[PDB]
Amino acid sequence: DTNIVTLTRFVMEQGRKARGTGEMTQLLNSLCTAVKAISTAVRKAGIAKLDVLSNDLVINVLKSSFATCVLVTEEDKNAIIVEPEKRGKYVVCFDPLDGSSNIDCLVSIGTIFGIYRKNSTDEPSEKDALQPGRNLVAAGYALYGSATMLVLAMVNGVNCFMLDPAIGEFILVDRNVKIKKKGSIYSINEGYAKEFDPAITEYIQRKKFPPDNSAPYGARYVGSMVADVHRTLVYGGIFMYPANKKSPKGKLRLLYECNPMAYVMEKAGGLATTGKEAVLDIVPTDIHQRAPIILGSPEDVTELLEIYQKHA
Amino acid sequence: AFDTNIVTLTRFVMEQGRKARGTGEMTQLLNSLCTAVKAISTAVRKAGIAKLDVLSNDLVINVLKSSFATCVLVTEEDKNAIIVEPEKRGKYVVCFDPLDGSSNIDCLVSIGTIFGIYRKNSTDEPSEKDALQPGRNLVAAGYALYGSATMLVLAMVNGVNCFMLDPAIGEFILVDRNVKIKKKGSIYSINEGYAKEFDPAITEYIQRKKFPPDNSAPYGARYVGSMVADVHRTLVYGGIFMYPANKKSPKGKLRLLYECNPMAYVMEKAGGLATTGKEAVLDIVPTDIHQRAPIILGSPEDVTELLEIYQKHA
Amino acid sequence: DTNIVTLTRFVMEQGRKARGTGEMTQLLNSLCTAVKAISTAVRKAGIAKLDVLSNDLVINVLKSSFATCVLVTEEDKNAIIVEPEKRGKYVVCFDPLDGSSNIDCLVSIGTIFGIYRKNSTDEPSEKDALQPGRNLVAAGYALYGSATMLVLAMVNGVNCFMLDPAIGEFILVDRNVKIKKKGSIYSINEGYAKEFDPAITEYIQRKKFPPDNSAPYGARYVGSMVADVHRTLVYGGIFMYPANKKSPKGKLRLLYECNPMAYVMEKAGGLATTGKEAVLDIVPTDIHQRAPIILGSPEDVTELLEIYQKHA
Amino acid sequence: AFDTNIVTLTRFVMEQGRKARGTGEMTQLLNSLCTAVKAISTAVRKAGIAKLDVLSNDLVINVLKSSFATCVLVTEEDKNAIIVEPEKRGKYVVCFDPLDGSSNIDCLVSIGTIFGIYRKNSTDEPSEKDALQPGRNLVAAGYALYGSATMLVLAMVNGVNCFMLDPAIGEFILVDRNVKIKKKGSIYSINEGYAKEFDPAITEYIQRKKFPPDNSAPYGARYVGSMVADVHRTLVYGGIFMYPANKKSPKGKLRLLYECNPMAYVMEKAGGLATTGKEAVLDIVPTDIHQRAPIILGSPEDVTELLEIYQKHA
Ligand SMILES: O=P(O)(O)OC[C@@H]1O[C@H](COP(=O)(O)O)[C@@H](O)[C@@H]1O
Ligand SMILES: O=P(O)(O)OC[C@@H]1O[C@H](COP(=O)(O)O)[C@@H](O)[C@@H]1O
Ligand SMILES: O=P(O)(O)OC[C@@H]1O[C@H](COP(=O)(O)O)[C@@H](O)[C@@H]1O
Ligand SMILES: O=P(O)(O)OC[C@@H]1O[C@H](COP(=O)(O)O)[C@@H](O)[C@@H]1O
Ligand SMILES: [Mg+2]
Ligand SMILES: [Mg+2]
Ligand SMILES: [Mg+2]
Ligand SMILES: [Mg+2]
Repeated sequence: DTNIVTLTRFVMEQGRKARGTGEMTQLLNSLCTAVKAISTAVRKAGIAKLDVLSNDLVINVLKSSFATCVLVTEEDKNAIIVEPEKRGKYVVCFDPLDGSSNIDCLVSIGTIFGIYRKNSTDEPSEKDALQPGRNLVAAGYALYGSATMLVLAMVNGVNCFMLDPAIGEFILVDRNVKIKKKGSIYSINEGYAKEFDPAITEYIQRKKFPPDNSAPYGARYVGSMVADVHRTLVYGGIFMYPANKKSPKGKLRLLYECNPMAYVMEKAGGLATTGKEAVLDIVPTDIHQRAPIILGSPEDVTELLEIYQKHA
Repeated sequence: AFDTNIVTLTRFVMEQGRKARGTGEMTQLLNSLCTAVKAISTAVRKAGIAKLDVLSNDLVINVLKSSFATCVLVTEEDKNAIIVEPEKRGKYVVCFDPLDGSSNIDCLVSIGTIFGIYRKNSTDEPSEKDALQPGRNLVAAGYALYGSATMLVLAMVNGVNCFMLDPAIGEFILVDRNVKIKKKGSIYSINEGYAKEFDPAITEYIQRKKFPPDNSAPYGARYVGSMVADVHRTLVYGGIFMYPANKKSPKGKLRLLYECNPMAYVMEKAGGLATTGKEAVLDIVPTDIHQRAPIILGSPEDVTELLEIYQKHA
Repeated sequence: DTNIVTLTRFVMEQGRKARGTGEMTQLLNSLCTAVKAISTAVRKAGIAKLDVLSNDLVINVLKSSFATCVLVTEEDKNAIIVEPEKRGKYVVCFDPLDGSSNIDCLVSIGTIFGIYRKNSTDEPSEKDALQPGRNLVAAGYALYGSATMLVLAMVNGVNCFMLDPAIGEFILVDRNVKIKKKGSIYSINEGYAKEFDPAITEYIQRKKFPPDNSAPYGARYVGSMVADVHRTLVYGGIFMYPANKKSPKGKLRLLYECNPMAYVMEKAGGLATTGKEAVLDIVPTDIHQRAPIILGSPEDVTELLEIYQKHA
Repeated sequence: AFDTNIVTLTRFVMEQGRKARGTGEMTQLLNSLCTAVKAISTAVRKAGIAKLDVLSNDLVINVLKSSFATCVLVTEEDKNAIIVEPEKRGKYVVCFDPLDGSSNIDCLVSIGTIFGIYRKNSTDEPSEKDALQPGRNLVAAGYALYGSATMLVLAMVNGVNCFMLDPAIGEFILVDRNVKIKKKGSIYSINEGYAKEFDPAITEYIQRKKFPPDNSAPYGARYVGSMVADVHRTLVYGGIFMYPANKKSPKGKLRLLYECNPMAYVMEKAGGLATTGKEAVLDIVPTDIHQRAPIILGSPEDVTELLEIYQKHA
């Protein structure tokens, strides 16, 4: 296409409307180099650990962007502070490859990222990262499956870009993704059925055997959060990884799995809660803390929230 | 970097047929299918920037006819069997589903091409009767998975070998030789949204997986919603995949000739079982080319565990 | 490679040292999208004019960069003035695909570009483009052959970047290309032998039948300027498209063939002359004017210049 | 977009051999060479980010042996002919230059793989004598050009057909069928740096091209410096390519079996001539596998014009 709207062109025209300095546009450009290199890695991870390579890649592209200052990783015990010479205004919380272990089974996987603005005047620190997802200025994920898709939520909307592997560019294919109000699928690991707390268990039963003599929901569960959430966004439904006695505080980490997705969901008109509060309004105390998460089409998450407080 | 001794699928099937006194035909047929799979991998990968199953159908059909190795072809997109024109005939029957789950591309779930090849057992004019052979008589069967990578998994008389598309040279490269499934698995795959209508055998097996009597950890649940996806997962990691019958689909959903039987043959050659609940899928005699069948496949002990539950429920 | 120096990372670190605004870095990034799309086009221009597509591509990526204001093309009669809303500080003179007609024969071909800074305060105009190549702030070419190579000359040096088609990125492979002083090849279309002016003709004879009983020069001539010049830069030699009675003012255009190459050559320690003056010191009056050009390793161009004024 | 009726090289050679009662061998051999060409195209394209001719040699040799279609192989990188082991033998002789002009990669000039395939004419044990056949006895011959695109040009008994690598599906696609060269050309290709030592026949032809007696426009000069480059140019656009002898290379530079003869056979099947100046290259009897020969090929009238100059100079 002769005037292809690339992710660069898209982000660039939006930063220009803020009368900014281009650090966002630098950032997402670097992150895109990481994403292409990792898609290429996963498309041949078989012909002859991987998440370590993936991680050193994302840190390097992000430091060299001259746009970050604190970086928090799935893979790193502490926050990494960008050297003064390369420091810039943003904080990035990211998981470089959620569920790497799934590549043997060829399950679609992805990089999840969340970006905050450091607001304080003192030295870069983990505190800058300990912010509520409600204050993210941008977020999204790149999914490596049949095709590589980068979905990006900013103040203006949720947009989806596809990698064109010929020209090595992410091209804009869906503008202002809005989720369906009510959907027909429920995504959850039912093999934890005995560990679930009452509200979930009533809702599972309500969807399988619908009290209103309507259609039972379809069950789906890829087993990798990006695959499941992306399907929930494009098709509608509910996705849950609730607390259970094995994972009492949930399992997905708040700063780099839950808050990114929750932000993408809510920006598309979806909702995202823990059962007791909005995921995005949780204030983190540890950069690696977990959350219960339930997200998806609005009426569905709500139906569940009623069962939660018709049980409180 | 740049390997000199590359084992491509063509080189490996060639080293099979040659020692068994091949004719050059299996390889002609298979190299044709590989072009079709490459061509479908790419369009799927650019799907959203560019029906795809109709085009796939036409493609798979044209590359197959041109192999000079086919005579009858069955497709899920074609009512009647296609009999290849005389000039291009050869001895095999290829039953195939060109693009499994094509509904799911929008949500970027891995989908696949499934195929079964029979050898014609008659001195006659090709007709769809030649396709109506049971699973046990398959010469080769396999699938192509369009996922984070493109995997072709061929199962033929000695075993199952996985291949992966090297997108640089455009070749399927041998990555796993002589595969064998785990014996006992830890994953069960079934659409529990249909839970209100399952037969009581299934209903107990699922609850046994969830709430184990003998205080084991429950089995995990996984269900991508694309048969190829869930089968490959079942083959590499083990477990059990169940698409049993429910009254709303009274004799199952999955079609016997080009979906159930290819998977059943790939499973059994890896040491798994594939049954409908009553009999081995591979011994059902096909009566209509688009006939349907319930299928349960997976790790031998898990299949068997569900069978004992079926036996005590009859 | 986990910390790949991409053309973006290279240009970005250099603009940062000027305390600039990033328009250069925007520019070369957009130009790179054009170059990848055209390499992809040429790598299948056969499976089933092209230079028209190539041109609309380069103009579009360049306007959307918010970094240009006058664009001069091989293919356009007049200079194109960037709309106010997308205007920026640079001028780009470019040939989107020198020798397109050579793709039938599979001769390596390329995009040549030259960038000036508009220095005046008045409205953008062709005058801003009518500058001497000596004042280019950057220049180079992308070559589409066996591999796609972008060679870029800036105030700091000549560097060569190769496109890695897996990750869709130009990677830095040669830093500070310096040309050889004296080389062993002479590149010229000898089928014009009767049309050549005396100095050339003495020099051709001196290289074939060397008076010092030394080795005769090897002749080479691909027939596409980028192929020939790139070889001259990497291997050393002399390349000439002199004036001849068919082409009395030369044939290559000054603003988008000769001045870019001349600038790349001189920045690598090469020289580039018309026989009477340095190509880069010529002051253009028409944006589509031609020049005689003779460029290559220094001692060789000089040897020829002595024959020119041992004939003046 | 996404074509359903893709004519790949495998499909086209298959439609040749089948009507002529093939054995499945030419196609086995050729599909092997295509993998080698794909693998060499990519490494060349990433050459500067990554000897390449040694690896190419090994690659071409392993893919060829595995075709079950070869018995003797001659390479410019190997002194003696390689005789394929018994298990993998078949009827053909492939003489090949794995990476012509590999010196030139640094300067990013298009280079190529050249190959000739003979059919063994003896009931004997394979030996390099089987390779010492003259050009006229070639069954198929061609080249692969690694340029702005990857072009494979196969010449076989009926004509020459160009194919182009579609980097998406990784297949060589038929783009020009039944090629024929122009009869009179306008380009002569020769390294005039060697001008001090050419034989007087050449010296007049070049001056006739430059300074035409009959007041035509002079011929243009073009010389890439890679034989494949200049040959393909000569085939598609016409003209004459001359690598004659000079005393400093007294019997020419280009080796007869795997460079001169493949080009000579591709030229003649397109209606061009290839001579040394005295005789047609295709009738010289090879005596050493690495023997050399002068070659002049190109458009029939231009070749002939230089020959009349050779006849009146003897
Ligand atoms: O191992 P990661 O990188 O944390 O990702 C795995 C995650 O963990 C979930 C699977 O957990 P269960 O098997 O407990 O459902 C996936 O859906 C998520 O991607
Ligand atoms: O209809 P298709 O193209 O066969 O794809 C969907 C199929 O239907 C199954 C899932 O259906 P449910 O939603 O009934 O589980 C998949 O395993 C199969 O691929
Ligand atoms: O047609 P373009 O795009 O101007 O490019 C052709 C140029 O013209 C030269 C060829 O001219 P001659 O055949 O006169 O040497 C090439 O070297 C140059 O690339
Ligand atoms: O030595 P190679 O690998 O055969 O490559 C260079 C060869 O040598 C010829 C050019 O040599 P000159 O410099 O003598 O013209 C080319 O046509 C041939 O490819
Ligand atoms: Mg994770
Ligand atoms: Mg199907
Ligand atoms: Mg030009
Ligand atoms: Mg050679």
